[PDB]
Amino acid sequence: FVNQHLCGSHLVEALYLVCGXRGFFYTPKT
Amino acid sequence: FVNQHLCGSHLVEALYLVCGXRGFFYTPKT
Amino acid sequence: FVNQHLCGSHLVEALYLVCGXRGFFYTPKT
Amino acid sequence: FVNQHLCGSHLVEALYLVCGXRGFFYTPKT
Amino acid sequence: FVNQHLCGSHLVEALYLVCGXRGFFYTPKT
Amino acid sequence: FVNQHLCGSHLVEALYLVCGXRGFFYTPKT
Amino acid sequence: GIVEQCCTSICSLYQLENYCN
Amino acid sequence: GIVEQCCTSICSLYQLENYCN
Amino acid sequence: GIVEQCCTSICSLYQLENYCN
Amino acid sequence: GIVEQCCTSICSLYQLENYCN
Amino acid sequence: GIVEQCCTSICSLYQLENYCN
Amino acid sequence: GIVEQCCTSICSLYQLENYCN
Ligand SMILES: [Cl-]
Ligand SMILES: [Zn+2]
Ligand SMILES: [Zn+2]
Repeated sequence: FVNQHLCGSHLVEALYLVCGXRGFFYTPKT
Repeated sequence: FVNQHLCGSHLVEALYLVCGXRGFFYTPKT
Repeated sequence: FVNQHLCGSHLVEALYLVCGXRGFFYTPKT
Repeated sequence: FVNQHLCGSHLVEALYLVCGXRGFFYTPKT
Repeated sequence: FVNQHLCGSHLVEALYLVCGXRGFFYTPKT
Repeated sequence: FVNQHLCGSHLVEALYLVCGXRGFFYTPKT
Repeated sequence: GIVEQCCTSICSLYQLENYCN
Repeated sequence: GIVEQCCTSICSLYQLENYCN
Repeated sequence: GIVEQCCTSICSLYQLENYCN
Repeated sequence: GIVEQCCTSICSLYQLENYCN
Repeated sequence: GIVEQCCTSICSLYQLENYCN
Repeated sequence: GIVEQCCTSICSLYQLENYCN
């Protein structure tokens, strides 16, 4: 996998790819 | 015969913009 | 909706999503 | 049975790179 | 009836994250 | 075509679009 | 699910807010 | 322009819609 | 339209310049 | 090819590492 | 949070997975 | 490399094509 700053929509696509079928949660701070 | 995977990618990028600082949870199956 | 700097291809996908079926115009300065 | 919406997303990201500082107008239907 | 072109776009963005500093080669046909 | 800094996944989609059917290679340094 | 309602057919920004946190 | 209002500065959804057809 | 010509089949960078401003 | 194995059906991050440099 | 760990700083795949369901 | 020529500096379409197969 990459080794850099993943930010914005890029951090979410990353989560989308890694997590797969288990889904994920994106909460900047909430 | 459509493709869910590719659609999901689009879906999570859209939720990123739509939800903003509110965030979200992405859940497909189990 | 988000509340941050939308730039480059990211500003265009944003327009794509928001505008919908009415379409839109992207003209940095022109 | 294909999907126009997802294709549009790709189309407008491509026009962003292709057109450059010249810009463009995206118009689907009405 | 699916679409390879749009899938490729997704494929190369995924390889970008997956391969990291290792990089990759993308080859469809000839 | 655009005339700006293409970086990250953005540089790869750019290559994807420009190169077309001949494919391409993404190797940051390797 | 979102995949079922939004991938079978187009969802607007408005129908998408539904799925927000 | 759109770049200065929404990229160089943050701009609301309403402002983003000023660029719809 | 672009959707009709480019989503039914692949358009190159060259066929896309057509739709530029 | 990757297009054949990964566009016909979903490939995981793991099946994708295969195609890395 | 996820923004500070993976965006403001680099974070491994393992760390990225702490945000999976 | 490609990162220094097209990311760290701007690079024309021709230069971008030096990275095609
Ligand atoms: Cl797609
Ligand atoms: Zn897509
Ligand atoms: Zn970006």
